[PDB]
Amino acid sequence: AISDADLKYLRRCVDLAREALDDGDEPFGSVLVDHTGTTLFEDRNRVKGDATAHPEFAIARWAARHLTPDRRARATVYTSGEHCPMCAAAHAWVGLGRIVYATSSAQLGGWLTEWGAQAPPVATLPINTVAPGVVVDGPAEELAETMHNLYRAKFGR
Amino acid sequence: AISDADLKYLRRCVDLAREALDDGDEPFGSVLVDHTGTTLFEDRNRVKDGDATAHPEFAIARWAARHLTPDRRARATVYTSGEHCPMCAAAHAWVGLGRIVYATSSAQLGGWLTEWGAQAPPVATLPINTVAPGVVVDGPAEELAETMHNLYRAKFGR
Ligand SMILES: Nc1ncnc(=O)[nH]1
Ligand SMILES: Nc1ncnc(=O)[nH]1
Ligand SMILES: [Zn+2]
Ligand SMILES: [Zn+2]
Repeated sequence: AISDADLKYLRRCVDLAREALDDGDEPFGSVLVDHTGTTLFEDRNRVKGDATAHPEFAIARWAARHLTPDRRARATVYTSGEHCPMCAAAHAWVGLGRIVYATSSAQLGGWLTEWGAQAPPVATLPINTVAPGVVVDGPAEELAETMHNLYRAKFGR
Repeated sequence: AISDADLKYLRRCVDLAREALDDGDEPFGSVLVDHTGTTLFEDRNRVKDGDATAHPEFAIARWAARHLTPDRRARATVYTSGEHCPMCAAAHAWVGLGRIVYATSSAQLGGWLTEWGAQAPPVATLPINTVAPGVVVDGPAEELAETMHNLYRAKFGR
């Protein structure tokens, strides 16, 4: 179950990943959405400061800065690509709720290997390995090609 | 590979974890040190003020990228009272910092929390090398095990 509504948000994350790519950054987009449906915060990759400038992390801090603990747990975080261990840990520490992702990090690491790309210094661990009690849906089969192409644009070799 | 020199820094991290506790935070201290032996940055836990991600090992990771060069970062070592959590280990690896030395492991911490009937943290107690495979990791320090058991107990046994 990835709902027709979820898809709407994952597509938006993909738009944001595109946006990041066009500005010279890595293609990752993420979106914070309250239990109501109102979209509270949108972000994308900004590595062109530290290599840690991931949207999913920036949401985690925004979630702590402006929401109450009860709100956070009722929120959902959509993302173009599955949270990396930094981002999943952060999500769990601030006690955010659901995660939905369009491609897995399994998908991504496979494709990097295909392109002979530098295997990242952080392991492509599933979210549930890092944050065991988070509810996780993903990946989305409809967006797999789209993301494969997006990732290729930045990591193909 | 806990050298005498390393211990000096781990004791300093413990002092910092104590400073955090006293001020009403969780007892975690960490210290950034260049090859030269000059201590570039010191920090401790700051989660009371509101944010559960306010870990000193992460704050070093960002300080390391804003203020050093990549070659200096790999050159550097990060000491910590308690083994880096997955957030912090990942951050360390992303910014390409070098060695990590830790006084207690997370295996130690989780085993105590269970000993005290404490709630497990929402993030799993993964070794650093599970998250950041190519980081050089020394720790734990037998001399500081009792000290940290008691410190952790003070916050997480009550
Ligand atoms: N999941 C993830 N890995 C790497 N960079 C990111 O922005 N996100
Ligand atoms: N590693 C770690 N766990 C919890 N709090 C911290 O400041 N650090
Ligand atoms: Zn991440
Ligand atoms: Zn941490």
